[PDB]
Amino acid sequence: MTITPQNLIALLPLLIVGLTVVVVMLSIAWRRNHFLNATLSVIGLNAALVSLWFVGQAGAMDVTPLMRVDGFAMLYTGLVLLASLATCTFAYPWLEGYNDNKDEFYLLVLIAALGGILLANANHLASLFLGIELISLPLFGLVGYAFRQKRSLEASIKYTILSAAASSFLLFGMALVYAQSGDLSFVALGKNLGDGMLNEPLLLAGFGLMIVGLGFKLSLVPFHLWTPDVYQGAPAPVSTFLATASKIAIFGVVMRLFLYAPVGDSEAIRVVLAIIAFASIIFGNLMALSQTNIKRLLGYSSISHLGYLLVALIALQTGEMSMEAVGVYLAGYLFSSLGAFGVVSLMSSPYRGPDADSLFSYRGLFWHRPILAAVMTVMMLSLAGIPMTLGFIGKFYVLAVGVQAHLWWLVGAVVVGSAIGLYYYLRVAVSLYLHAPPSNWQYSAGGIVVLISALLVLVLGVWPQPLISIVRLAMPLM
Amino acid sequence: STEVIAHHWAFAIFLIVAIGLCCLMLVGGWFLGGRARARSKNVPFESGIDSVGSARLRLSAKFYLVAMFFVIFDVEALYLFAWSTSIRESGWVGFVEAAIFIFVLLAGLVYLVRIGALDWTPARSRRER
Amino acid sequence: MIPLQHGLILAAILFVLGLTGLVIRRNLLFMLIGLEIMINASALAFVVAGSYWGQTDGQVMYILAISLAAAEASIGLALLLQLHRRRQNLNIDSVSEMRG
Amino acid sequence: GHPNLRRIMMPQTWKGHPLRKDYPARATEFSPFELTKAKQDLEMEALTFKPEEWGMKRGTENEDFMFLNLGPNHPSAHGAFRIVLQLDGEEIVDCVPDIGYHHRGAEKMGERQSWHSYIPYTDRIEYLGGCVNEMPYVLAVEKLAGITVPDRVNVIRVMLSELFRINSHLLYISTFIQDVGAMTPVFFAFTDRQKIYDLVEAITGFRMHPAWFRIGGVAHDLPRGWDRLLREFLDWMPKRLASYEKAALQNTILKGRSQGVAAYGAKEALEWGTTGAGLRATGIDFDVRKARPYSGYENF
Amino acid sequence: WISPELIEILLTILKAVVILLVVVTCGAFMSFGERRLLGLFQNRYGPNRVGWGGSLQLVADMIKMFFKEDWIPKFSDRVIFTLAPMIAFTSLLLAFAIVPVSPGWVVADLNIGILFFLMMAGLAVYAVLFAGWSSNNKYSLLGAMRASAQTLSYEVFLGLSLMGVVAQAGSFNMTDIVNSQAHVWNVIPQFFGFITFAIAGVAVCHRHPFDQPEAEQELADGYHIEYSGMKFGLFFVGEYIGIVTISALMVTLFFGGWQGPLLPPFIWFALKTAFFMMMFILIRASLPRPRYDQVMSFGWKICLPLTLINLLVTAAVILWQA
Amino acid sequence: MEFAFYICGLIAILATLRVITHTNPVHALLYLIISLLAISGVFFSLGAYFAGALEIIVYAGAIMVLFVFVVMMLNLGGSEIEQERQWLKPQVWIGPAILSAIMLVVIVYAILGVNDQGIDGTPISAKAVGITLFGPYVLAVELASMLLLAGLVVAFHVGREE
Ligand SMILES: CCCCCCCCCCCCCCCCCC(=O)OC[C@H](COP(=O)(O)OCCN)OC(=O)CCCCCCCCCCCCCCCCC
Ligand SMILES: CCCCCCCCCCC1=C(C)C(=O)C(OC)=C(OC)C1=O
Ligand SMILES: CCCCCCCCCCCCCCCCCCCC
Ligand SMILES: CCCCCCCCCCCCCCCCCCCC
Repeated sequence: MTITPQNLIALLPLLIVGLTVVVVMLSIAWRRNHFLNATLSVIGLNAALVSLWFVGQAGAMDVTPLMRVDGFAMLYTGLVLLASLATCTFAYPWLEGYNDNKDEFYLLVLIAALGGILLANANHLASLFLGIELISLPLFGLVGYAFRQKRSLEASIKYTILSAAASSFLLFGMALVYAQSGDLSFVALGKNLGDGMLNEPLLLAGFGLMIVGLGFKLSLVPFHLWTPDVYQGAPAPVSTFLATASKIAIFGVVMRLFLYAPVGDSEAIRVVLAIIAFASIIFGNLMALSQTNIKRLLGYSSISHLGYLLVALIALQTGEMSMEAVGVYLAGYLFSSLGAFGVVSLMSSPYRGPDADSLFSYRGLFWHRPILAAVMTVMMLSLAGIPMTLGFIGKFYVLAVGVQAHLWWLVGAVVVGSAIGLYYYLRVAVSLYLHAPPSNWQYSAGGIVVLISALLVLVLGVWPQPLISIVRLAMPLM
Repeated sequence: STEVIAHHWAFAIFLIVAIGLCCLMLVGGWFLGGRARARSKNVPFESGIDSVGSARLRLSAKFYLVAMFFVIFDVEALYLFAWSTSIRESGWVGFVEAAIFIFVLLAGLVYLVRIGALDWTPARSRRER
Repeated sequence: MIPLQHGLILAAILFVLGLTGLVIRRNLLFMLIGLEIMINASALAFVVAGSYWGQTDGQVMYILAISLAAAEASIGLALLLQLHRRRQNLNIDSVSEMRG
Repeated sequence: GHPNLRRIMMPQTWKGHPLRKDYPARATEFSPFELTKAKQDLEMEALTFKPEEWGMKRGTENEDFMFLNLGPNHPSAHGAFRIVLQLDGEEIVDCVPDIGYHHRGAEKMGERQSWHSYIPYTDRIEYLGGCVNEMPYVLAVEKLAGITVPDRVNVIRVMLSELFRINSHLLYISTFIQDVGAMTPVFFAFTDRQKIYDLVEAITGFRMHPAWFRIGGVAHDLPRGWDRLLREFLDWMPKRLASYEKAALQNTILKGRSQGVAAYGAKEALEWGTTGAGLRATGIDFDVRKARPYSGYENF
Repeated sequence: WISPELIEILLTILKAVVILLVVVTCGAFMSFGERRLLGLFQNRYGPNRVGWGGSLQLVADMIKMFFKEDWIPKFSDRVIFTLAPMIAFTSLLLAFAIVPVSPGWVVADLNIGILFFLMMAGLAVYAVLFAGWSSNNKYSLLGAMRASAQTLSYEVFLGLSLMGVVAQAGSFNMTDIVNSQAHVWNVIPQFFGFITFAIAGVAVCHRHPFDQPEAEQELADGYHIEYSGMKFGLFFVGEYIGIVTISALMVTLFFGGWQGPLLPPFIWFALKTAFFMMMFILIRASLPRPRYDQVMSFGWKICLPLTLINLLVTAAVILWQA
Repeated sequence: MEFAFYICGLIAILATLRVITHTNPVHALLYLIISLLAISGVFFSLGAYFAGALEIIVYAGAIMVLFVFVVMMLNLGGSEIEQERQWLKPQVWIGPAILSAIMLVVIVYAILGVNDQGIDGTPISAKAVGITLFGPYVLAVELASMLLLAGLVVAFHVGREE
């Protein structure tokens, strides 16, 4: 099978993102202009987002031995492109706080966006590997973008060493899986077995090593300890991108890998994934109890929400409802993290020196900056799965999927973790309103983005039918 | 076949006699000729006068960025090594893809040249004035 | 006449050796050699896996693996440069400011 | 108010001041040179560069500077010159040029030798100058005595000075070309130096240290046939010079190694006492052969 | 041991040993020939007194180098110090071990070929690096750093300069390369590849003008100044077999190797290799040494894009005529 | 060829073990080059000639710049060696040694349970790898070039002096 102009049309966001990455690189080489480079990044990402329409008009196609494009890939492409656009929008005033060069940030942002597209359209072990590292490497760049800062350099070193080790683990597991199977496509990972002989120690150990690597990428326990350190160390737009786009992209490729492979029917993988989900939910919700820092609290929040997502993913083989639940909760998670980390980005922007403290001091935010406090408190209302918000719709979908396949331990863990999350989220929300002891249109653009996220959360919590409809329209190959 | 085994044996004997000749040459150099007994024999040569410190100090270098770019460009080079041996069977589609590859390489190199990378010369001379 | 199991065992041995050299060494450089050892062991396992089935896919995965190894070595070397310039010491146990 | 008042000719372990009248001049008056282990160690430690005495600031908070002794005995060091140079990587931070490894005490010899016997010592002051080194000494002595030399003496001394100037400039060009990296034209340049040496052997009787100029004239008269050798040299030179130019001095590699390297303006050439080629290259047209013409240089 | 297969294996082994002895003896004879040819280029004779024409000067130099005191410094790492001449002597010899000198006269008919040459160059850099670091000298340290920078400069584009010839032959085998030039020699279609490979191959052996590590004028002989005895002679012989290897490699990938119209094939190979050896002596004598920062700038900004453009043009020409 | 594979595996194991437990960085790099040459011998034994060729071509370039950083940073005489010696203590390495041992035991047990037919040692030329690399695996090449571009940009940004 070769490449056709129809396949060229179906690859439009990847082509647009790569071409505009080359464009912004050549613009950096031509002249160090910040506004023009960030602007070209914005039209590049928006051009990919509107070429999604032409991809949808094209149709689902198996474009490569590697790539398969359908509604699943289109939806996750749209989510990661929205996250990249928001990351640029919040990164702009923080970069006018930056004394050093500010142009490589957006270049790394759309290279990581290209990696997200590659993971979204991934239907191959090679493409999955390349997407993981094409997401990871610009995050190594962006976490240590402010290398003069202590915490940014420390988090960059930690994330680089840990993600290279996890890439080594995932590569070795992929090599063992390929040694057993002899083909690297997702659909052929366990096709030679039959009559109940789907379990074999080499394939199981290979998939366990990929489970280790991917659970590092989704902060699953016990590969979760990097998350608060990296989230606090990295800049606030970098924290936004790592919380949104990376988590959506690797969880989408994990959903793809566990749906199109025949290894999902194996009970041992399901049991160990249930154990990982239980541990992730309980540990992530418990560790954010006495946290006085917003970034580490949101890191443990990311751990707990990826545990909920894994709980939804476990019941994929029995029920035909788990995939749309995963999509709905991923959309709600994207909007929630975008709003929350956007408030962190606006209250962190501009970059007021590396040696000066970057403490948040969220207490009493309403009395001087009321709109950002309103967005932050509705964001914590959304993160706890409280009604009139999209997080409740995601939690309801996860609970219904768990009830459908009779996974009661996960349901109890969800309830307990939701109670602890209620405690610390609403403690933050009330502390927003207590008694504590700009002037540019890009800061206004970031305020518009967080206000749009808050209004979307409220509207889709009150009326969740359009989101469910557009998620069910993303109907991939059964 | 017979010729493959003959060439493998010839290559093995080539390596064996090469290392044997080198080791015998070193042994003959080491064992023939008298030694020396001098006060300042075991001093590193710094043009007749003693050193200020040692030769094992922390030497700076300006070649770090060029070293990393060398490794990256050698990996792109190995990709082109894989391409070049099968150009005829790849067809024109492979030519277009390798043209995109080399265009990304050229854009990266122009980016390196223009931003001040690959330019580590001291600001005093720089072959100016 | 070479079993695949012996090659996979060899790759696993070098993999755990690189992991041990990563964990027991607090020098950032020796961690970078450790990482290169694990990456090359995984690539070696891919090469044996491709050689067993007579496919070029293992060698393609090897090429991707060494591309990742080179890029990660360059980035880790730059981070090591920054750490040694801004702290004058290459101990990774001193990188512990963020906790709790 | 002087910043670093330290010895520059004599070593730091030296007692007495050599140019004072009570200090003896000859080494046979003093004890002979016995090199023992203790004296060798003391003089080797005295010659050791101590960076705190010049305020060198050895090392930095991040990475250490490394000190290099280029001379003495370096292929690029043209003589007994030692420079102590501080490097960060390849870049030079500061330089401490140490001289005194070539001191002969020629002024004390001027207080030791007679007027006539001091001419070989003046000749060896610059060993590529010869008669050019002889000329100011004998002219100053003729000023002291009240001697006006005839025209033929002036022409002979001008001719010998220009011959040795061509020899010195040939050696300088060959050493510059070799120091850039081209090792070929130095052999041909020394062949033209051999032609000049044949002419100078014919006239003065010696190759490189002629010791030929005298008070009020020269030692001998010109031998029968010097014009033939001068004609041969004047035919031999310009084609060889054009060959050297087209082979090395128009090379773009030599231009890259040479143009823009160690450039200074007229204020640096004036405040530092720079004369000769550097002063004329800075636009200051102060030549002694034109501004204050000596030895009948107005006739050329 | 009476079998046609075993006598064929023995004949191949004998041919490989003969090739090795001849190239080592030719490297030493061409050290002597460098002395004589530098004399010829610089309007003199050089050593012409030890025997007829100075032919026994090499034997006298060998006697002196064997009976010179082989000195290992106390401040040096002894194993690395002894190991560096071994690498310098052997890496370029194994690089030569793939060069086909005649039809039916080759040591190893590898399927990699010029890949093996790139491997041996990448292994040959460690001889200079280990000689610079091990000897524990500041001049040797600066020479090793300069050698590393020069190696960056040339090895960024050496293989890409060879990829034009690789693409034209369509294979990595040496005999396929020398058989693809049966009509036209590869210097005419690959000319930019030819000049870039000339620059990179002079930089392989660190010969002039790329003698940044062992610069006589700049660092006072550079990295091997603590090196003495037969180890320094091993450095010399290793660089001279390096020159022979690069010359024979240009003969094979740009001048048809052994292919010639009238003379026997080994005679044509010998004449072209000797012409390139003469060109090495001429390139030492003729033009001066540039600054290594400008050397690396020239190797990065000029040579590498030129090799990439030449590879693209060669691929387009090859696919046009298919 | 079987003996070559086994002896290269043994040399790689011993050299890696000497790498991970050495105090001299340059000696550790030398043992690393020995280990990578042994890995290349393993690659050349199995018929993957291109894999061993690139293992010696571009990894020797990679260990080269590691050597440049080692001489630029670490070498201070014995001061690096004693500082590394005080760091390594018996309990410190017997901590994770049992973890690596049990991990190796589990992985080996999982490996031994697979069906095998023996690697026939059929050589794979670089032409087939070129066909597959620029055929079915095109976007792997293109987005890997983008990956190398990203790594180059990050190396520029973080590695700068000022
Ligand atoms: C078997 C293998 C060997 C076979 C023997 C025959 C071939 C021998 C090949 C020898 C190659 C030598 C290459 C030397 C390259 C030197 C490059 C260099 O450093 O150039 C720098 C120099 C100054 O650069 P600049 O821009 O002024 O400085 C920037 C500072 N701000 O830049 C300049 O001065 C500008 C001019 C640069 C010229 C670069 C080299 C041109 C090509 C090589 C020379 C010709 C060789 C023979 C060609 C065929 C002749 C028939
Ligand atoms: C290369 C063989 C000799 C060629 C002819 C002489 C080359 C120029 C030598 C210049 C020089 C002089 C005069 C010189 O006096 C000197 O100091 C002792 C040097 O350093 C060793 C020199 O290099
Ligand atoms: C100056 C020539 C340098 C050559 C270096 C390589 C020589 C290797 C040894 C070759 C020996 C065999 C020569 C060919 C024999 C068969 C043909 C004979 C008639 C010409
Ligand atoms: C100052 C900080 C130092 C941190 C050193 C960390 C060393 C960790 C060593 C872990 C060893 C584990 C051995 C196996 C334990 C049992 C199996 C896992 C738990 C069930």
